[PDB]
Amino acid sequence: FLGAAGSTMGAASMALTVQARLLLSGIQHMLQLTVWGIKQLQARVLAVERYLRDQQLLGIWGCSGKIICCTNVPWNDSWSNKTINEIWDNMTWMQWEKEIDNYTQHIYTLLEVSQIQQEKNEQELLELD
Amino acid sequence: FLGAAGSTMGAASMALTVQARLLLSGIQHMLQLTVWGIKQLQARVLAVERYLRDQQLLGIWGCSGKIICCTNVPWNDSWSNKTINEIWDNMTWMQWEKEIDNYTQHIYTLLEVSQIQQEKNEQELLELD
Amino acid sequence: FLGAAGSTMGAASMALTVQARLLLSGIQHMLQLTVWGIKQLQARVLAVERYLRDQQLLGIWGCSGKIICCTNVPWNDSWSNKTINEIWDNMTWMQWEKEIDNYTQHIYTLLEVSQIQQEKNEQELLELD
Amino acid sequence: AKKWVTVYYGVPVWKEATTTLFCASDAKAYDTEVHNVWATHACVPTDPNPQEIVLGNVTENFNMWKNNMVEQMHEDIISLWDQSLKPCVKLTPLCVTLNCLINCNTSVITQACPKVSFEPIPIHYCAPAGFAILKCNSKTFNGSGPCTNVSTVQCTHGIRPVVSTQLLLNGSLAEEEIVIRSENITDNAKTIIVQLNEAVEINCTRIRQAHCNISKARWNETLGQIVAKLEEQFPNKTIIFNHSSGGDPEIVTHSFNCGGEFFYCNTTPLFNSTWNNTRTDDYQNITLQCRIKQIINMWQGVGKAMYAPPIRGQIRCSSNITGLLLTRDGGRDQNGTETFRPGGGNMRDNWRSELYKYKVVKIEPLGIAPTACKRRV
Amino acid sequence: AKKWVTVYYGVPVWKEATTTLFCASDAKAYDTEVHNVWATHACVPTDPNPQEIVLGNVTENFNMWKNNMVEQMHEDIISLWDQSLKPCVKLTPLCVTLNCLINCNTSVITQACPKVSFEPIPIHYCAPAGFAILKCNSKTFNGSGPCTNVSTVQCTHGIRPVVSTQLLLNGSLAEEEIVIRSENITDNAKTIIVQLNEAVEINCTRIRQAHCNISKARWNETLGQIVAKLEEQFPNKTIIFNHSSGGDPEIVTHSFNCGGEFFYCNTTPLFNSTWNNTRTDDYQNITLQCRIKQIINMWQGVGKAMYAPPIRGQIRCSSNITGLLLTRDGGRDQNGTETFRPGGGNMRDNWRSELYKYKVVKIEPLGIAPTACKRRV
Amino acid sequence: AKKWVTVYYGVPVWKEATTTLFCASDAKAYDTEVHNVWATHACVPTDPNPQEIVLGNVTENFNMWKNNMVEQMHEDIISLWDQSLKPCVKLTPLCVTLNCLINCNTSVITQACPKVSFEPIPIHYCAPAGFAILKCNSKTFNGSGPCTNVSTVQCTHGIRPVVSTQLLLNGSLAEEEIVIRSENITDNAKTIIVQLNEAVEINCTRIRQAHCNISKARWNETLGQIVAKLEEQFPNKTIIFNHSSGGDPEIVTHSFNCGGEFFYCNTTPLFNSTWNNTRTDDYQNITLQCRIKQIINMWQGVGKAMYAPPIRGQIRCSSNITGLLLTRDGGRDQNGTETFRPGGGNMRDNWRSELYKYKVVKIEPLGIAPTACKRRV
Repeated sequence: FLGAAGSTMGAASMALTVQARLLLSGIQHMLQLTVWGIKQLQARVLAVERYLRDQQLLGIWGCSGKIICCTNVPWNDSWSNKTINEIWDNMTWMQWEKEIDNYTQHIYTLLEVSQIQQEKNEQELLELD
Repeated sequence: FLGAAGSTMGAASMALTVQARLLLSGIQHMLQLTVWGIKQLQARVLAVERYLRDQQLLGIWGCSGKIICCTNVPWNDSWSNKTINEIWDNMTWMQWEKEIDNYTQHIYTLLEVSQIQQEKNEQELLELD
Repeated sequence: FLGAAGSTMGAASMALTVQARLLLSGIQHMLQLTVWGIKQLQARVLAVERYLRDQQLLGIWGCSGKIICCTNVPWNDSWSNKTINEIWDNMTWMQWEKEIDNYTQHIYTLLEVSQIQQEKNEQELLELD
Repeated sequence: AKKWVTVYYGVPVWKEATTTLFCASDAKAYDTEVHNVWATHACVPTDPNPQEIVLGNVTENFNMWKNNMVEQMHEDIISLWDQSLKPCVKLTPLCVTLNCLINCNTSVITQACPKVSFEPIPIHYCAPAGFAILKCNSKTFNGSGPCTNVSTVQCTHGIRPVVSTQLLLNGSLAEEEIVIRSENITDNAKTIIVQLNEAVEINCTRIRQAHCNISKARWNETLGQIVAKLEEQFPNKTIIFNHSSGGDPEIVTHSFNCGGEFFYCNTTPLFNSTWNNTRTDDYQNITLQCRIKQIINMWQGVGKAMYAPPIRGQIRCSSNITGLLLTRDGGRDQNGTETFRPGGGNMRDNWRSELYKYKVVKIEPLGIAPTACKRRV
Repeated sequence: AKKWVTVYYGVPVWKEATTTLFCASDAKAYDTEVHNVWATHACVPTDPNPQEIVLGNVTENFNMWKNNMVEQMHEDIISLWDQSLKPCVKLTPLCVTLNCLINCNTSVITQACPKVSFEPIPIHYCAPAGFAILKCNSKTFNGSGPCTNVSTVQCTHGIRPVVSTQLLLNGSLAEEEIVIRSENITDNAKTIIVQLNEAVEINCTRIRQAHCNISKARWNETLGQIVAKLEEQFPNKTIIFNHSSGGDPEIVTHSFNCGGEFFYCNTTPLFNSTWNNTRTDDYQNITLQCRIKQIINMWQGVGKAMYAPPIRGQIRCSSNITGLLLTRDGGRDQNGTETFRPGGGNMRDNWRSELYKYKVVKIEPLGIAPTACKRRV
Repeated sequence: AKKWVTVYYGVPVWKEATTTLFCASDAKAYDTEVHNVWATHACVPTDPNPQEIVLGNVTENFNMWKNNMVEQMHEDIISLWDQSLKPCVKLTPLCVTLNCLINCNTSVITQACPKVSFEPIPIHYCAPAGFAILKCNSKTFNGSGPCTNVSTVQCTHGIRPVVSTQLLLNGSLAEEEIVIRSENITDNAKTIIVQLNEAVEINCTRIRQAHCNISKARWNETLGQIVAKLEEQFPNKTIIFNHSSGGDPEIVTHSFNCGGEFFYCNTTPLFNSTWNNTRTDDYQNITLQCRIKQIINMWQGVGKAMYAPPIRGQIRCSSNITGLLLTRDGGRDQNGTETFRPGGGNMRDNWRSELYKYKVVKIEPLGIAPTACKRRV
């Protein structure tokens, strides 16, 4: 629901802030039709449930409780060999996801290891303070 | 739930702590009730959705994930011109809100600009460390 | 959602990490079905509301929005006098909770006083800088 | 010291919205009653367990001449009548936009008019999810003044949408005393609502002739209380009653709808007699002559609506009296006299007699405040 | 090293509460049965599909004689009996507060007595949204001893509110063998419950006479098995049975109902046989005389009551016996023997033999424990 | 600068799922129709108000020959037929696992045969909560080629499960022009489908004889348009039709169902005309012989089926023709010719002409991207 497909990455990123500002500013029945009300309420409840569960489980990489995080894993060149502007002004999200679909399993392990290392170092410092 | 209408800000804040501590300290029928059940559940679902949406949207101001927040924006002397103690000991929330109605628009822009200021300063600090 | 009773603390805690990793890696009709559907919906709504309320109420001790937190109150040996290994190798959650039910209330007061002292010290430093 | 800005979340606040509500009136769905049929078709069973809550030492400004909740029940009952009392022909003119002799031709509609019963039943309005209604409890309330006891609810009390003039049908009574309400006195142009704490009975029965009953023995007490209360507002004046000054036949003379019949009863011999600190009427069963009719100026817009003629006979109507509409006569020639004549004519005014206790409210939780906090940075 | 306190969330823990429960029965809405009418007015259709999660090797302490669920059913059945079989004359004592021969008088009322049928119906109990029900599955359960194979449920199985004495009527059978429950043996004060494994048949049929018939070929084996179970506790002494020792006419003899037909059947020719390792009873039909009654003593308090005249004729009842309640006799004069007599009468006991496998709980998630992590400050 | 990995949220993404979709039919539940009975037992009323979102500049690769929805509706229809037309004798074989005389014997089955009415009813297919259905809007769609003007919905339009071969009965029409579809031309192995843009009337009426009539004035134009569209793929050769090449009676000649009667009809006087850019057919009513049957070859497997004798008489059927199935005959012996014979029989083929648009998708929010920022440690 963050945006409409087809629009580039940068456009959606720019427009989401304005959407948030707008949303915060606050500016013939068949008696068997009752089933459809439940069919809609169940979908809404499941959506909320999944959102909460995913937000909670996103904490392994240390990016819990946020929608845009950042990590400490350097970006190689053998993965995309692409620059900022071309990625953020072209290559609709689906195409970019397809492009790097091969390495989408190694990066998870790399990020998890980096998070473990950061936590261990932070606890070692905590031993000091 | 933050406070019962009528009480002063100081009294409401004082009672909130005790209420939270106490709460978290571990101390006929007819066939046509179906419609009212849906009419009731809808309101609760909508309220939960709105609360979560606002909580997530508060990320722009940097207070996201929190309710009691204070910014680093100095309080100008052209808005209220009153002592803190008198305000916090009288003039319950409704009157206080109606007092600052005229100027409250600009404070939002000031808060946004200050948040962007701190964010950018953090990015430049990133370069050295 | 942290596990199922009957299992050792350490085993369940470890299995939680593997479950989260796996989940995040992406690897007869009748007219009287209307009532029980509403019954099912109500329980989920109530559970969501209670979870949100408790998550918000955990803010007194500085552990807002975190399933696992850390504190700085030394563990007095007069409470249980046990080694950290026997705690997590045996004594499933219920037995440990039963063992330490006498001193539970005092712990909350100690944590509240420690949090208030920490906040006051931070405000003193703020006055310093 | 130094002041800083800060934001608090969850602060209660009162505001005004323009939402819409849904009818929910006790229905039966098996009988031939038109009100029950309308409720079962488009309404919901009434709330089984409504809750009323009491606020603290709150103080707001309930209003009566600026509320919008009347504009919903008006347009709901107007729709109900178009489906309940189907006329043989519902004549309503319709003009043509011509600058100026403007074009204005009569308009007619077609519909079948079989005899149908009609017995009003209450309707419980309720606001949708997300808003609330507020009602005070002051026994006087002063009209448009801030009360001190406030409660928040969702569904109002049972209200009969019965229509009438110069006398209210079944309706709630006051608590301790007969009260008088008005919007802006001293203009002899805003109707005065007088609410009674005692019910004055009436029974009118009978084919263009019928007789209504008024027990003077019980009406004199209410009249005396009302006149004594009126004396307080203008003690220096001498209160004199009289009859209507003329106008539409539906306003000058009392009217009612009973058993598919449009009764027009002439109640002149009840408001002409003058009054003073002592009684001057007489010293029982005052006979109110009444004539059945088939002519009405549609209160829901200028037009006509004539139904099938009446049944052979055996018609009874036993009613209570718990309210009244009375206006006052003013002028530069007022020589120590206060003329009191019957009022009514705009059913909106009557509908303001049951909605002045309720106001629609929404909540905005965000708030700002100054404090000596300094976010780390 | 250095331990520190830390708070976790979501830890699994249980407790006990005292919440309410709503009826859940499969009504009919068309028949004249009072139970069906009451369920339709206030009850819910049965669940279409239940679910049961089988937990791991967890343990719990199910105490049976201190459970709180019984009182709910006991005080819910009383209302049902107050809407099905209305008494013609209800006489109860009434006293006045006077310290002492205190003021005490009898107040009598009346009610309509339209003859109506009566047939018990199964009923399900379900907990509200926020609580859970446990259940054990061990084959013995020792009475009030911990089990090992526990699982969670949401609604209890079918229950029959049949009320009787000295012989528990239609009810669920045991798992593999007859089981004996007793709060604390050797005190000759607490009633002893016995549950069988093979349901026995009985046929009672009828102006003021009726006969009951039983199947000896199965009852002999059932009694032999029961005595074999008993002898384990009492190996040295000799088991013996005897007829009731007196009291009210509702405890010295079997009593039950069939559609407005209150039978008080004598049961003396069933507990006279002295018993040992071998049988001494007989060597096809055992006959029990039965006499209807019209003036009874209420079971929900103190006071006599009367009912309408009996029905014409052709009254029959076929029933299944599953359990048996007994009393006991102690004494220092006992010469190596144990006499057992029929019992019952306290409806709490009559319903403590059907909810021994349930318990209500609510989940407490917060928890604390020591670890080796420390905060940064 | 320096690229650093990061994890985003809320990105739009789609995938493909294999969930289970439920039926949706505006059934009646009061008549004797078997389709009505099945809809009433397991289907729910339609959406009171559909909502369609028109997505913007997207491009997704649609494929129809490899869809998965058909594999489910084809298994639902077979279940539907097990409630309407039960067989008097259901003779099917079954073999025994033996490597190689492999055991293979015929099995017999029989039940009651009560004659019942039969008429197809529209059925809607919807997706559960958590999935969506994309539908295309291009006027041609190229068969299995990507299109742009896509929209998102939750349910399909009305679908009639009518069964037939060699001719498509009542069904939806094309947008603006007749189109041809095939998985891979130039292989004389896959059936060619054709969809028209204007239906052609057909009327069949009749003890063992009946006739069918089709308007020639429209059929000649339909063939002209079809051939004109067809020449494009094969410009030089000459297109000629020809009757079936032989096989089972259910495929050599038209076969369909109507009023519990299994009509078989020859179709020779429609494909004997060799076609060129000009006309060579003729120059009212096209008579078509038909004879009912009782021993038919099933389409749900292998084995004969027999039903009860036919109805007394006076059976009529009126239908529209919208689609067509045509096969091809290729080889190296071809000398500037192309013979197109009528075929069909694969119910999947007959049903892919209705679900060639919709595609079931699931939404994936997660995403990883390299950004220019760096974490604060």
